[PDB]
Amino acid sequence: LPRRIIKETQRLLAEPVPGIKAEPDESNARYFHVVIAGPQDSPFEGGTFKLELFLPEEYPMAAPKVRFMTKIYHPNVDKLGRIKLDILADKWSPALQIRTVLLSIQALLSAPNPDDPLANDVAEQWKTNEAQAIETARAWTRLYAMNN
Amino acid sequence: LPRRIIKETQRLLAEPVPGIKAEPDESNARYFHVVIAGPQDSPFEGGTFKLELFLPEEYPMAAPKVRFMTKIYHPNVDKLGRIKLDILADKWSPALQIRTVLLSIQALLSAPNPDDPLANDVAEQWKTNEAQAIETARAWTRLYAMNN
Amino acid sequence: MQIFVKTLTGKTITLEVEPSDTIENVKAKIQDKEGIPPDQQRLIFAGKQLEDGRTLSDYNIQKESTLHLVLRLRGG
Amino acid sequence: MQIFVKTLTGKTITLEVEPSDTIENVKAKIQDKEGIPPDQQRLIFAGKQLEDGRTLSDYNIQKESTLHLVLRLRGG
Amino acid sequence: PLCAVCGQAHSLEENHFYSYPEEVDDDLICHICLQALLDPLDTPCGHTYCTLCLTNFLVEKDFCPMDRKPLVLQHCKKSSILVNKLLNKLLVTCPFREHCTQVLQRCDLEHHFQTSCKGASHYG
Amino acid sequence: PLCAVCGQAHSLEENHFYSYPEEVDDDLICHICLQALLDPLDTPCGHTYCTLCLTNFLVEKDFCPMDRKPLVLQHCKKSSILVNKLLNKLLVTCPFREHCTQVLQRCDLEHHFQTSCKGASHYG
Ligand SMILES: [Zn+2]
Ligand SMILES: [Zn+2]
Ligand SMILES: [Zn+2]
Ligand SMILES: [Zn+2]
Ligand SMILES: [Zn+2]
Ligand SMILES: [Zn+2]
Repeated sequence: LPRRIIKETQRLLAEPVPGIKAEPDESNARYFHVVIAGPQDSPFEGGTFKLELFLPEEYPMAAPKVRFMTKIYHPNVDKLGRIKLDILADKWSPALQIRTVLLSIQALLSAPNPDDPLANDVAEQWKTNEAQAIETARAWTRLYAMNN
Repeated sequence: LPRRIIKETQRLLAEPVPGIKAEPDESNARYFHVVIAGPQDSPFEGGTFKLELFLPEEYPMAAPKVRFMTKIYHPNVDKLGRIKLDILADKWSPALQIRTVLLSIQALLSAPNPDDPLANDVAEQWKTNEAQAIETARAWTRLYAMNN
Repeated sequence: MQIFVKTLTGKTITLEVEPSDTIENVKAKIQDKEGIPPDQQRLIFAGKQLEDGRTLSDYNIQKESTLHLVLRLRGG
Repeated sequence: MQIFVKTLTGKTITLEVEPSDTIENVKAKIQDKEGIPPDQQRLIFAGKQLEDGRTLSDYNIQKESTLHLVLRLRGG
Repeated sequence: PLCAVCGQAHSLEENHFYSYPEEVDDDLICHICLQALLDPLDTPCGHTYCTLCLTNFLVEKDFCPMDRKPLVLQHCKKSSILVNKLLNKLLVTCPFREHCTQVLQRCDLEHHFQTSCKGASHYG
Repeated sequence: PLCAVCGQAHSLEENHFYSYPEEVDDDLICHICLQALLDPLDTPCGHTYCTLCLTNFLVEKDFCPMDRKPLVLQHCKKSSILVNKLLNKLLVTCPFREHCTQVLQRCDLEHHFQTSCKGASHYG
């Protein structure tokens, strides 16, 4: 289990990021149970958004795989909870770490860009009706994100 | 008084060199009252050899000027107590410091090279009669180096 | 005042700033420290992506706050 | 055993050696540490210039001793 | 399958493996492997990476993973003597802890094994 | 006759002049001026010197004063970002001690003068 992985993992558990809980998994360590906070001033406010994050066996030459588990009404997330973020694909570097990926996903909840691949008729709703998209997102946050 | 000079001066008074006492002068700081120990296994054994050392106003682009004050029977020292050592002339570098110069002069008492320009009929005595040169040196050490 | 910027690894650093410093000002101060140019820098605070035109005043980033640094991003 | 070598500036560096290490051996160990080749190194000890063929044994340079380093020399 | 230089086990294609009892400065940590630098290569770009870490990256990519600048491995050079020293004098502890219990400077470890190590004498 | 960057007095042809309350590492001390490096130039040789210190030496000599290697100033380059950082984050104290009483990182001093210095505001 490459030493880098281990060092990153400990510099998360020791040095947390606020509103971002990330522990490793017991079954297999290359695999993290992430939980991101619905950010300030976003329609996702006060939501418990659970994520699964996984390190492929070419980490860090290749980027991590990250997927939402909690359903959320957002252009750059899809049906099965995968995300469109360039630091997870187009512009990744071993410079970046787990924590950077997790901070940029948090940033994405505060800046939902309707320029997705087609982001459903959800990005189409965001670009043609921001009012009711903010609303719906606030509903999926309440009705799927409040662990309560 | 260039900062380098100051830093060297303190890294002498704090970090001395054994059998080599070197204080700066009160009248003018560019000017040190040095005292070198007659080394082990040399004919100069147990002599108090006083030196004067002076930093020209192009230190350290140019080397220090060094002169024995105590009279000593040695090829590479002369009548007026000046020394033939390359680190004081031919192969000097600002790499070197006061301490290095002082250690090499100490080294020279333990390695008197009769190859001088001439070194009197003293180098001529060293090369043609080492026995009696060792002797005479031992005498100038006793009869001019024992502060008494 | 002074703020904190958590950089790539985690080695936290401090910046001398005052409330009306723009985020463009802060991203040249992190170029002085970490040798990263302001064009491949994005600053996160409370989950919100801090915009380059706006000030530290505009997000209430007061004394003792900790901004986070990531190496360029684009979502979508 | 171990000895000390006071290098150019004032710094002391420790060397892992044993009594029959030659002065030629010691001058490759100071090349590892300070990046100076053995040909422009001279070692002083008790005022005596330490010769390259002879050992640490030959000058009684025992445990805890401090050799001094100068950057090449020539008298005359 | 145990390594001559560092006393750990790793393949000929992996970096050496040390155990720093004191905290290493982050500016000396290679960005690729989050460890203290080994055999540091400065890039033309101006960054610094472990030799094998950068060479491997450049097997199938071609940029300074730090500012996406195009980077031919060929153009990189060994770092300043200054850098190397700062690294060489970092303290490591002996790999063979349940035998020998010695703290020492990284550079000296290889030799510490051949002179004064009951662990490396015993091998394991 | 007082300097904009460092708050001391020196001529345009002299290095800047800082006051380090904490001990600087010797490997970061330029061999020519026994001070912490400023604007460090790595030589091809592999050594590192302050820009002005080396350029001046090479006005009238032509070698790395460390191993007498022939050295054209032209061939030297600025040091790794690593080096520069290590230096930039060294603590200095404010030159204007009898107005302002501030410790801070070397790089930030120039700006500390324009933002929050009663001494540099007053000038002297
Ligand atoms: Zn190894
Ligand atoms: Zn590495
Ligand atoms: Zn051991
Ligand atoms: Zn200045
Ligand atoms: Zn200098
Ligand atoms: Zn001030």
